[PDB]
Amino acid sequence: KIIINLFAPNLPGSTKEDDLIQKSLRDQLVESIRNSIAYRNVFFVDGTRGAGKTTFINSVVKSLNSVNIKCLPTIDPTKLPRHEPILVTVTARLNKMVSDKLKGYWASNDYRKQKEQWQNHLAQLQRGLHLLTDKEYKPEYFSDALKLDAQLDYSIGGQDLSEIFEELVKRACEILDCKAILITFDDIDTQFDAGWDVLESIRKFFNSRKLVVVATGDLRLYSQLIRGKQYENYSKTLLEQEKESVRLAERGYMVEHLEQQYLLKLFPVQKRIQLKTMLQLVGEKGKAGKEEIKVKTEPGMQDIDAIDVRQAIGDAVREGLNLREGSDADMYVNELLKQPVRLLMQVLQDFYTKKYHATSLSVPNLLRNALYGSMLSSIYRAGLNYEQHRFGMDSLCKDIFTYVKQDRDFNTGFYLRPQSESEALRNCSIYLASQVSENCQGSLSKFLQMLLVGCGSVSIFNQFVTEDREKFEQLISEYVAYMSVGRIESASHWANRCCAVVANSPNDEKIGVFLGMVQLNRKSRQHMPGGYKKFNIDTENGLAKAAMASSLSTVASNNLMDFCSVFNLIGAIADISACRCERSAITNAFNKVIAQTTCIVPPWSEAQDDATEFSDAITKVEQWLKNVNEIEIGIRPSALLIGKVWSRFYFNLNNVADQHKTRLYRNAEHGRMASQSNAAKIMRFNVLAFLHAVLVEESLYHSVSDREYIGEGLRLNPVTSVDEFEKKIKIIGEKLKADNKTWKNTHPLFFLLISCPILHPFIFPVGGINCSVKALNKETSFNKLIDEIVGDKLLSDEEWDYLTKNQQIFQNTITSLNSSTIVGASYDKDTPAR
Amino acid sequence: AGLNYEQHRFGMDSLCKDIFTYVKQDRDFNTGFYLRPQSESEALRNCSIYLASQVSENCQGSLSKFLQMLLVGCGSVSIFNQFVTE
Repeated sequence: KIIINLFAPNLPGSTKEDDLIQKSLRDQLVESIRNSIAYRNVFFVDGTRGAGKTTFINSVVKSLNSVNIKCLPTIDPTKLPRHEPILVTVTARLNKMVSDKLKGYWASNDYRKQKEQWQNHLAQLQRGLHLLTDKEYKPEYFSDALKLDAQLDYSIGGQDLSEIFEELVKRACEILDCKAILITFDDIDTQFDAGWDVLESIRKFFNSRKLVVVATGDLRLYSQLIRGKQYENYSKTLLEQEKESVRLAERGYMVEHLEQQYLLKLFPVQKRIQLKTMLQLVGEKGKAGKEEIKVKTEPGMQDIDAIDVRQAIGDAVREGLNLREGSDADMYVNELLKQPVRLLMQVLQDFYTKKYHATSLSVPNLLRNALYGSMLSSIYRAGLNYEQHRFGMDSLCKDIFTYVKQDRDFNTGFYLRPQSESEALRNCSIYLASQVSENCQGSLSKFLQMLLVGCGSVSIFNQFVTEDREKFEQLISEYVAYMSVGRIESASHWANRCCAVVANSPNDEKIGVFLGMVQLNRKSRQHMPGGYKKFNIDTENGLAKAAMASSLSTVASNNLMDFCSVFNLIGAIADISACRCERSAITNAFNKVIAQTTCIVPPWSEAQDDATEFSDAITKVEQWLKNVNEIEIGIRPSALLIGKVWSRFYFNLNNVADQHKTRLYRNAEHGRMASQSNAAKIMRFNVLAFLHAVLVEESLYHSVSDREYIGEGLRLNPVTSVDEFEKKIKIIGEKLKADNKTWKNTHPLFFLLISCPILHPFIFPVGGINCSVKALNKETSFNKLIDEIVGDKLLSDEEWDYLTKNQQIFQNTITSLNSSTIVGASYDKDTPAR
Repeated sequence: AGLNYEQHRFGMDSLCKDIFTYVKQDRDFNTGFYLRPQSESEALRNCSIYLASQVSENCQGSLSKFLQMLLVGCGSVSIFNQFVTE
């Protein structure tokens, strides 16, 4: 039953008993030390850096101070003059204890008889300081020694120091009416050059049974200290005369054997004590804890109802990372509990004080500030953005991109999972998750923009750019320049170079289908039957023109190749949610790609009034903008969810790119079956793939929801049809109706994604609808549920039957895009049907 | 040898990474998962029994944990040699 108050100063020297962590390991050692002396007598307690080692020495020394063993007060070799030997401090500190007893044992016959020995011991030990502290011994001092007496019967000749200190200690103990004395050392992590003096002195003089030693630190540090001190034991010329690789290992193995026996002899294994980390004591998610540790956020709550450590770190990190409860946050706190005492204690302390002071919300804002001050080393080592005010749209995306590059796994880098082996990756991963939970809160622009630039840039880097090891870094160096990651621009502009990276590789047979991309024909092929020709640009309606303008890409090579990509639709809608006013983003964001934004060939290559009708599209968009601006305030997404959201979108577009590659046929004139694939069908399955992917796992991982709204079953991506998606609509919809749950509070994003007027015209194409005896009826049932979700009747009665059943220009559907030829295909094959 | 040493980090992922790195030093992707302390180097021999005890340490009184390290601790070493090294 440990109650931890964070408001306390919690310094190593002032922490009381109730806030102590390790007690069962403490009293176990104290009894053993008493048992050890009751009959090389050096006890070593091992813990991670800054993990209650100082509190442990004070606790054990007080228990012995409070089997009569007198323990010397704590001494820190780093807390000493640089050139001052510790053996000087030990005698000086010990002199204080012995002289204090003589002050008590004063005014008696034995008081003179005890002091006379004491003066003898210090004098004879003083002469050994000239032996050591001298920079070079002088033969004129050979008479300083050799004046040995019959007193104390010096066994070893000359001025040997090992026996003199031992004799002083034994006489000191009997004055101190104790059978033995204890020396308490401290860590040397801060100042480490004095550790070598500590190691040599311990094995030389600290061997008497009457003297017991306890030491702290980290054994990894001692390994480096001794190994370095063993290479210097070699002659200098030998190191730079025998440079052979086999010799470098043989002599290196010599010092490893030398270092191994050094630590084992100095620190025996039995007296070694391995300290307990917090997670070993708090326990696993279900395992019983050895000791019950409880923490407090505010000093006000009772010590019996204080929230548990597992509970305290759960919700705070969850809402600080904006992720649902479950095992997803369990692995996060699994990583966190592996951090040392100081970092975890500080992060809990400052975050909770910020939470209390602010409440008297933005939980990730407090966690971001709390975690920033504790993870400085790896963040500075990770090449991150360091300025406080540069927490921006583009800097964070660039930072995560390179974080993936050091991860080197281009597939799972953007999930921001803090499960990495390397410290730099693990520390940076959790911080990146904290920041994205604050830039994406209550926002749709940052939601979509980061979802595309930070999650797919690396995937296309492997897919198109990546496909001597300096090449692994020259590909890294070139991509951050050409792609212009960290170069802030419009979201559709971010996909403009992505189009060139997509279009740099011509596919087999020059088939005009790419990764969710429309490749129009501008040339005049001779002798075309059917209804395929050049697609006009000044004969359609504004609705279709507006969507096409937001669904157009331009690349200019020796053979210019106009594009009609789908990512621009995501790009165009991204900045609209940001500006949301001034009546210019609704007009200017659409048109830079068409003519103003020209993407140059990559270096690695081998190459009624005209504008009045637009008011109708504006009016419906403005009403939707009014709706979405007041709905987007309850958004708390997660990077791991968003990373999978893009990935789910990522695999979903691959089906139409591959399967529909050979699905084009000569009789695809407003084709009715899924066997054929005209120009409209490819892009129709593009938006469906995008819209189906987001809906699948939005309920599986969410901020407001608690469970899933699909339930149990199989979830896939459309390869030929949305028949599985047609089932997903009905199951969720009935659950949304059988259980009175609203659309916006469980699926806010998808509510505003499906019902946007920008994507609406292309949802019901003239030639992309699968028409059959049963398939067309399914599409009509699909249509009714689409109109139900969006609310407003997008497509009327006549303009749905006139296209599905079997000129007329309709705003909610582009009319000539199905007849728009795709160059390089020519539709030579014929349509099979069963 | 270059293994894991923190008391908290000990687990299934740490052991397989330690075992995989232990195989790398001996360059024995065939009998590496046998964890035989029979290598020419003494220190590499010394680190072999260190992992051998650990493998039999947490496997005592567990069958669910036995399956998980059979898949990774014995399969990661096998497939990497056969389908990446080859």
